[PDB]
Amino acid sequence: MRRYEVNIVLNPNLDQSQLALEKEIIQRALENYGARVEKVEELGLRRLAYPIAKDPQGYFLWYQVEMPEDRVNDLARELRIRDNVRRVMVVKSQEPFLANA
Amino acid sequence: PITKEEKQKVIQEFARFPGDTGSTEVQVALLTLRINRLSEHLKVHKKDHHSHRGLLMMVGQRRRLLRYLQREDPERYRALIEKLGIRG
Amino acid sequence: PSRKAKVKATLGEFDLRDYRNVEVLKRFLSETGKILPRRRTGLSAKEQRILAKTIKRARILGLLPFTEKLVRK
Amino acid sequence: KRQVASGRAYIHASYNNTIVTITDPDGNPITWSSGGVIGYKGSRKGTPYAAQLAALDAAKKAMAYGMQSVDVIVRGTGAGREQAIRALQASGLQVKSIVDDTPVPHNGCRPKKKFRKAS
RNA sequence: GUGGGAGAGGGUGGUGGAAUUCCCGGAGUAGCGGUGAAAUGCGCAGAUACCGGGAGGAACGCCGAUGGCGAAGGCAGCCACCUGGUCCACCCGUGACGCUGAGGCGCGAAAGCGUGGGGAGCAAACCGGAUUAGAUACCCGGGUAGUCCACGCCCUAAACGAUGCGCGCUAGGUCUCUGGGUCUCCUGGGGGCCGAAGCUAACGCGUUAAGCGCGCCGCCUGGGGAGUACGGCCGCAAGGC
Ligand SMILES: [K+]
Ligand SMILES: [K+]
Ligand SMILES: [K+]
Ligand SMILES: [K+]
Ligand SMILES: [K+]
Ligand SMILES: [K+]
Ligand SMILES: [K+]
Ligand SMILES: [K+]
Ligand SMILES: [K+]
Ligand SMILES: [K+]
Ligand SMILES: [K+]
Ligand SMILES: [K+]
Ligand SMILES: [Mg+2]
Ligand SMILES: [Mg+2]
Ligand SMILES: [Mg+2]
Ligand SMILES: [Mg+2]
Ligand SMILES: [Mg+2]
Ligand SMILES: [Mg+2]
Ligand SMILES: [Mg+2]
Ligand SMILES: [Mg+2]
Ligand SMILES: [Mg+2]
Ligand SMILES: [Mg+2]
Ligand SMILES: [Mg+2]
Ligand SMILES: [Mg+2]
Ligand SMILES: [Mg+2]
Ligand SMILES: [Mg+2]
Ligand SMILES: [Mg+2]
Ligand SMILES: [Mg+2]
Ligand SMILES: [Mg+2]
Ligand SMILES: [Mg+2]
Ligand SMILES: [Mg+2]
Ligand SMILES: [Mg+2]
Ligand SMILES: [Mg+2]
Ligand SMILES: [Mg+2]
Ligand SMILES: [Mg+2]
Ligand SMILES: [Mg+2]
Ligand SMILES: [Mg+2]
Ligand SMILES: [Mg+2]
Ligand SMILES: [Mg+2]
Ligand SMILES: [Mg+2]
Ligand SMILES: [Mg+2]
Ligand SMILES: [Mg+2]
Ligand SMILES: [Mg+2]
Ligand SMILES: [Mg+2]
Ligand SMILES: [Mg+2]
Ligand SMILES: [Mg+2]
Ligand SMILES: [Mg+2]
Ligand SMILES: [Mg+2]
Repeated sequence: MRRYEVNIVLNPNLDQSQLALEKEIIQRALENYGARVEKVEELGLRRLAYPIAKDPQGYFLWYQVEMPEDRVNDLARELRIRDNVRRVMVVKSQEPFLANA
Repeated sequence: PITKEEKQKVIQEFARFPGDTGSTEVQVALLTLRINRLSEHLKVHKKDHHSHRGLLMMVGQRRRLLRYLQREDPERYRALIEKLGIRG
Repeated sequence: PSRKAKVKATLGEFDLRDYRNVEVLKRFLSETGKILPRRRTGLSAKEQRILAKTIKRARILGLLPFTEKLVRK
Repeated sequence: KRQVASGRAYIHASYNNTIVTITDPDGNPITWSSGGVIGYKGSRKGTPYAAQLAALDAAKKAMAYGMQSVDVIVRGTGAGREQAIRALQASGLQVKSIVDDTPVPHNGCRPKKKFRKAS
């Protein structure tokens, strides 16, 4: 067990319904592997710095889950299967390194 | 890797007495743990030569200690080998 | 000579490890989406190092740019 | 004939020639010129003068389509790169803004033996 | 042992953006390219310049350092997993268990070799254009092996600090990376510069010694012939010792 951060950027053109199905599959997978959502920050959509998948925006998802290391790579590989899932960035959580504080 | 508990387990399982952390036996045990864990790693990544340098060093560090033990208490020696299941 | 104000001084407390605060990270990139030098970021080697890491993360997410077009001239 | 009145002016400078391509607001070329498009044939094409003419030539060819103002995009570091700018400014066409956008890799292909060394 | 730390140390998988090339579409027209000057070359079967889409390979801009890591070779996008070394604090445990290391074994840049794959860019050879007294060259247009991946070989080098490893001892100053502390500064590990004593043929070295000492290994003994011949060992070969 280790604490990670599953970042996910989704298709900025999903209707309240579409957003939901994809967003659940995310929930579905997280379980099948051994994740445990401690918190989420559906920041929603923002203007990308460069066009990703031909769009100037992306719908952002965040999670401070905890799971079994030997699966992190496998799970991430899974989330990516979806076509509305255009980004999967998983990161080992870290102690905030302040500065100029 | 090797977690505190795992580590702590073997230590206890080998301390010559409560509190014994750095005895020849404890060391050889601990070393054997690493050597083995590492040995398995190499069976997989046969190309990780650098790590293999380390393996080589431990195997040697172990020989050194065991050699010492066997010259000081040939008994605890046979005992430790038996437990750890070393030698040939 | 790398004059003017340093990016660190011109700012408050922040988490150099937070690869999502575009508002603050965005400050360490030049006019072009390039990562600013210590001379300019006013950071310590150790800090500067951590920055580069998070910035690179922000870029891959799309939050920050990899490069921008030079304006004026 | 097509009337555009506003578009882009791409200046492709290099140490061997200057070459201006004027396009619509979508990048589609309307007209273009270069050191060779004018008299110059040898090394006189990389001359800043060549640039000037070549640039001016394009500006006129553009005026014809009603072109009145344009955004400049500069690529390359040849001589007369700054001359093509200067030229366009004094070309009737209103220069809305300059912008250098020379491509640079983040290190992809081994350069020709002629372009090798760093630090 | 316990608690902390920095790192391009290694291996595996995945992944991101820039650029080159090719292909598709648009728009567009007479050149582009290249040089000291040119020409070969490419372009009206429409190139160059410009915009949009796609495929593919290789390398990672800024950060970036005078920086860091590694025993050496060497190591640089980002993420995860597997894994080596190492520094510091606490003085907790063993109780000289240490140092060196012929032979052996392993690692070992590039080029090269085998089998299979890949192949964008670059490019021995080679095909051409120039230059020249000539030009089996430098400059220019092309281009095969190769450069990349897997597995197995090869074992070399200005494999360099041209400085074997370990330990103790002998002023300081200054910049720096990384850690601890009562945090001007003190203390430890690493990276530089200048310098006490001393050393050195000199240049220079100078707590990162080339100083003062002890331990162990390797090596030298004028130049050419020659890293050749012979023999042995190794390698598929090239060839290595
Ligand atoms: K021609
Ligand atoms: K360095
Ligand atoms: K480690
Ligand atoms: K071949
Ligand atoms: K290689
Ligand atoms: K080999
Ligand atoms: K400190
Ligand atoms: K002297
Ligand atoms: K000198
Ligand atoms: K022989
Ligand atoms: K043979
Ligand atoms: K050989
Ligand atoms: Mg020319
Ligand atoms: Mg520790
Ligand atoms: Mg590394
Ligand atoms: Mg591309
Ligand atoms: Mg076309
Ligand atoms: Mg022709
Ligand atoms: Mg025709
Ligand atoms: Mg054709
Ligand atoms: Mg082209
Ligand atoms: Mg294109
Ligand atoms: Mg291809
Ligand atoms: Mg070193
Ligand atoms: Mg480790
Ligand atoms: Mg004690
Ligand atoms: Mg005692
Ligand atoms: Mg030894
Ligand atoms: Mg080799
Ligand atoms: Mg090679
Ligand atoms: Mg081969
Ligand atoms: Mg082949
Ligand atoms: Mg070529
Ligand atoms: Mg001739
Ligand atoms: Mg050539
Ligand atoms: Mg050297
Ligand atoms: Mg010093
Ligand atoms: Mg020091
Ligand atoms: Mg220091
Ligand atoms: Mg250094
Ligand atoms: Mg003196
Ligand atoms: Mg000195
Ligand atoms: Mg000494
Ligand atoms: Mg010899
Ligand atoms: Mg002789
Ligand atoms: Mg003689
Ligand atoms: Mg000789
Ligand atoms: Mg030889």
